[PDB]
Amino acid sequence: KAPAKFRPLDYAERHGYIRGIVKEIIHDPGRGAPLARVVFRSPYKYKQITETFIANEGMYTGQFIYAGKNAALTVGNILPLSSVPEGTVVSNVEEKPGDRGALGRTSGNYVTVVGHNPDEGKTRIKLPSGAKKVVPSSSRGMIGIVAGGGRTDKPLLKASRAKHKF
Amino acid sequence: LDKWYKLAKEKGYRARAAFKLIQLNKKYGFLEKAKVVLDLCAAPGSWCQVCAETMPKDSLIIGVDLAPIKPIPKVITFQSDITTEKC
Amino acid sequence: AFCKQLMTLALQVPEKSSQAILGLLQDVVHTHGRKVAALWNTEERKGDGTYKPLSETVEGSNPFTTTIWEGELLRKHYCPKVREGLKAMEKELRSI
Amino acid sequence: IKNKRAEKAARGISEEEMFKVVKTGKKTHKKGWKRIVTKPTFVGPDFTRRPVKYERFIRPMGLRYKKANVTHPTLNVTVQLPILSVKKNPSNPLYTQLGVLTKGTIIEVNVSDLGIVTASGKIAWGRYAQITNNPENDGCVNAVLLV
Amino acid sequence: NKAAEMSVDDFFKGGFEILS
Amino acid sequence: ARYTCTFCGKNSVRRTAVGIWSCKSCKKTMAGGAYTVSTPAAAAMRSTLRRLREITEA
Amino acid sequence: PDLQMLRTRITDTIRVLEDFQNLAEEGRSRAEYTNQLLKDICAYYGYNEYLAEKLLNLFPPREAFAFFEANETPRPVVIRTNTLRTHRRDLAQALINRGVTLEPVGKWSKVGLQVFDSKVPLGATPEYLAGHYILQAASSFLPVMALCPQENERCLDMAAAPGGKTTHMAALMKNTGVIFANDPSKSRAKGLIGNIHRLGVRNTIVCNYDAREFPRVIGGFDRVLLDAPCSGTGVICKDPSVKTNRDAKDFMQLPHTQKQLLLAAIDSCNHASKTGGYIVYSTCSVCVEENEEVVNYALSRRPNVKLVETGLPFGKEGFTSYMGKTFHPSLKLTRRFYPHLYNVDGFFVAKFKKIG
Amino acid sequence: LIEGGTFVTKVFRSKDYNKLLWVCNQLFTKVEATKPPSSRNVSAEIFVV
Amino acid sequence: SEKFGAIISSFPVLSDQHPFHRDLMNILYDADHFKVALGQISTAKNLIETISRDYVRLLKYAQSLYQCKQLKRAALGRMATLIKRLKDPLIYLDQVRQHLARLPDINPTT
RNA sequence: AAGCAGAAUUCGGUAAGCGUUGGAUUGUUCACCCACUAAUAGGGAAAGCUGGGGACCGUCGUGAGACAGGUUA
RNA sequence: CCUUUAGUCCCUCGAAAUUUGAGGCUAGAGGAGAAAAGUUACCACA
RNA sequence: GACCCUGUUGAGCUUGACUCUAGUUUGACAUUGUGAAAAGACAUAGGAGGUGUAGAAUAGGUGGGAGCUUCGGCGCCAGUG
Ligand SMILES: [Zn+2]
Repeated sequence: KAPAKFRPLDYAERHGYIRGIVKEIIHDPGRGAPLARVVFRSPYKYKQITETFIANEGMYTGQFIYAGKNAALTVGNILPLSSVPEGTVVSNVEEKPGDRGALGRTSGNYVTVVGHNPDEGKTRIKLPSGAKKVVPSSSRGMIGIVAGGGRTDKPLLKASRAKHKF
Repeated sequence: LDKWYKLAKEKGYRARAAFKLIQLNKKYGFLEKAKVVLDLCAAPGSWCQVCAETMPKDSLIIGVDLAPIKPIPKVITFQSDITTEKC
Repeated sequence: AFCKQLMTLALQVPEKSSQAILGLLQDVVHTHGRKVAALWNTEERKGDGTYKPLSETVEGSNPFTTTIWEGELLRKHYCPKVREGLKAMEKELRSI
Repeated sequence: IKNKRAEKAARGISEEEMFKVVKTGKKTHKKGWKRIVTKPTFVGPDFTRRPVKYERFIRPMGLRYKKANVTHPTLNVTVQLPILSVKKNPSNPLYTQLGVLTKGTIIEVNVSDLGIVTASGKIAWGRYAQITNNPENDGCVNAVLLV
Repeated sequence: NKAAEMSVDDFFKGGFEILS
Repeated sequence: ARYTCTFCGKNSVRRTAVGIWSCKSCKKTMAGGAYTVSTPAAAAMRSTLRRLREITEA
Repeated sequence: PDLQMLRTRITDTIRVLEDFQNLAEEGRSRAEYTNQLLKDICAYYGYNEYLAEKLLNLFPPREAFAFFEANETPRPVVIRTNTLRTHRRDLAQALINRGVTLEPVGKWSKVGLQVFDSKVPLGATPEYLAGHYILQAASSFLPVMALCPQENERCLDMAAAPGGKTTHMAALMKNTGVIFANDPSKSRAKGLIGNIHRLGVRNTIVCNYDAREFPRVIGGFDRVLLDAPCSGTGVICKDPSVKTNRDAKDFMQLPHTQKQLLLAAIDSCNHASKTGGYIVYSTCSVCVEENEEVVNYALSRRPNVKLVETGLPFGKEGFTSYMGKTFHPSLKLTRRFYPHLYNVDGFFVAKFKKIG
Repeated sequence: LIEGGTFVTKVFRSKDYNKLLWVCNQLFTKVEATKPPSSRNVSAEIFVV
Repeated sequence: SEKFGAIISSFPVLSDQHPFHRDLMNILYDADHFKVALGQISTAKNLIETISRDYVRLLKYAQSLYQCKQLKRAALGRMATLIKRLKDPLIYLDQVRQHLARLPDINPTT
């Protein structure tokens, strides 16, 4: 269908909030994560933007989602890592502001922030593989669990780390 | 100017290379029931046109060429090259 | 016209006469085939008139507008040779 | 008018080849058989069968026109409007039947884009227009609406 | 084939198929 | 299996895709897991999300 | 103005009307919400006010937008196989061999075929010139399925200018009986005669009469078919002149002529018929002043006819009540068709049985 | 290409013509050059299947 | 066609440039206006080609010197009119070319 | 004369003194690629070799052609 | 006998209700005679 | 070669009066009976009914109607029509 990409960098999203409506969700071969067909409103032109997100677990069709810095902290909205507070589950996060989402797109992963750094704004994010990363606060991220489930069959054991384990 | 040059104009093909595939198909029916054909070079698209009119229904024909090709119905056209692993 | 009339003939004749006609139409179906195939296929029936059984001429009757229904009586004919003979004709038809 | 068209969009064989096919059967060729109409013409339908009266007048593809620059006298503007039919060529009744477009020829054009309101309140869809140029010398058709 | 084989006069004697 | 619907309020939900559910009464589609509409883990974090939202607002 | 701006307002106005109870403004009523929906629909889709409000009253909001979207998009080309010459499987196969993409038009007709595209002109193909198919419209199939004519009857087709329907009755009659094909226009009658001869029909009489003179002329028909001339509100895609050239004056003369035509069809038929005394009235319009108002008039001034089950598989029930107009309850048997629901032209079928 | 597929190529006749033919020999089962009549007789082109 | 093609091909294609040069040109020359200007040149080049094709067909059916001369004048006169419409785009491109010729050479990766 | 820095050019003026090539034409097309060179400008005398690519009657018929029938520059 | 033109809003018929359509009236225009006749910037032959 | 005309032919257009009537054809009526089994429309006496959209909601329709009340629910009024 189309790659799952965020909105382009613009003044309206980085300083306000934009309303958008989703119409349906489509499954595509090659992955289990269900794409979400969304229609937005152009602040400058009387035209609708055809872009595709990834449907998180729990959302439906027909939200007036808010896209911006001061959007509602609910499932289905996106928000810069600066605004969202500690311990919150985030999905499809951006390594840098402008890559339109890079980390955590497979069916069920999530990222929880474990600390914000105000001065020289940086946000710390934990990877599904158990890694620790620091990303700029200006990056965006989808809130919630990406749909797909099936997280009861993940074997996490290593020959070497077991020897490392106390 | 040639006999096949004139007769191709009246038949509506893009070049006389279309007939080369036509007589080849007559000798060897590879363009028969089999479904998938890959045309690695169709600059005018004549071979794609010939395929588009003799394959079984619901077949797949894909043609690539460095030069742009005017769209032919029931034919997939590529602007990419051939000597590149992107292609 | 003769094929339809001959199945009607086969219905009401002695066992050997019925067998002989049945064998004859087996050759007729085999040699011609598609010329008489539409008689045994209801979808290929012509719809440009009605069948006239008692026509004064061969072409006067409209024989491609009817269907050979007599197989449903000859399949239960008392003579095993006739029943095998009928099955012979359909086997040729199915192989057309 | 252009903007209205822009949003709306966002929402057989030739006579000459037919003559070649026919003359193939009739191998003996009579001198002067083909009459190529060297005047600009309008036909319309892609494929049609002509009466034996006119099955000898061949009109080349290159001389065919489908639109014209039509000027509205009252609303001082001109718009490219498609040609619907040729009504009268005041030089030869044969030319009218053949659709020959000469100077002073009355044609019927589709004026739906302009939006002319009639006395009954309807929107006009077809009006007469007189060709005011020489399409044979100037490679186009110019007309003035008869309104 | 079959038509010729059944067309010969010695097919229609009258022999009953119980007294073979 | 057949699951309950939040909007229509009746047992009229079926699986359509790997992670897509649909109810044909109100024509509403659910975005959930491979076999369950709502994962127990998904419920826990949403509860945690609600709790921290109350804490932030308080 | 800005046409894409109008589309946004159209969509915005519709959702407001759907959820006006909770989503509204300070003091503006839904009366001027609908009125705003009137202007921007008129300006965007090129309708005049009289027809647009007429169409908006017919449908509710979100279905109405689907109707206006359907009217701009063309309809698929469908062909009708001539049963007098062949059946569908060969004609599909014969055209497939020539490069025509075909599927059955649906499960409701054993005779119609749907065409996507072709590499040859569809109206010049050799089996076309042989009389094996005719280009028709899917809505034109319906009236003859309601009025199924059997062999050895007399039929009256009161408007057969194209000729698709008259040929269909001949095919169902197997070229037996008599068909009175009638057109009030000599120019259009020549095409009907050509269609009849091309398709191999031998049991027809082409007469050039006004359809209101027929009981005087002959009378006594077993089955009478009536496609009344109408506004053309269901054929808007082919004829865009309907969008702006239909006012209150037109919608007053048209039902009057249609009412006069229907009474003529009733008197033309034979109640004491050995096979049937059926009358089918059809229209390519969606307006209620031309459908279920003419039908009510016939039932109220001829108490010797009764509406019967139409017999078509798909369709929507007719309207029993409207803007203060109460109809006979039997009108629920009449059927309607819409482009957005079924990909066929706006149409209306009614079927009568004569009993005296 | 699937086992049993057919591969056809236009090959100019030269001293590399035989070296390319050896490739289809070790990679396919049946080989042949055709030169259909439409190809100009003056031309050195040939079609190998 | 040759002169139009030279103008289109000589100017840099902003997509293929290094990101630093792509952004610097956008600020300097209003990349949106740059694409609009080149499109009109491309549009005018195609239109002139279709005019030439149309009048060559007409000339092949012409019947006298006067008719041939009028068609040639019409073909040339229409080509002249299209170029006159290119007045504003051509002024813009000349200014950009002079500015580009004087730009310093910055190696993005050094 | 031109943002013409240099180099390379572009547009225009006087100028016919002096030159204006070797191959392909073996795949496709609006027939035109490979180079070498300072450059590979266009025409008139309008011309010959070489490859490519008839017209009258007569008879029998005409919804239409046929003739090893006759004559001839 | 139908169709057009202008008129009194003069009569009848049908329709819808807060108006129409078709007839009717006044006087202009179209339609020796089943033998054939007239006519065409058209076609074929002479 | 093209242009104008004539004769024959083909394609096409127009005319080919009016009044009765043969033929042909549509509708209604008459001979012309008796029974029986069904169907329709007329006769009463009953019973049950009204869902296009919006309206909370299944609005036959027409008239009064701002107050009625198994005394707590309704009305009006505001909507929507
Ligand atoms: Zn539901």
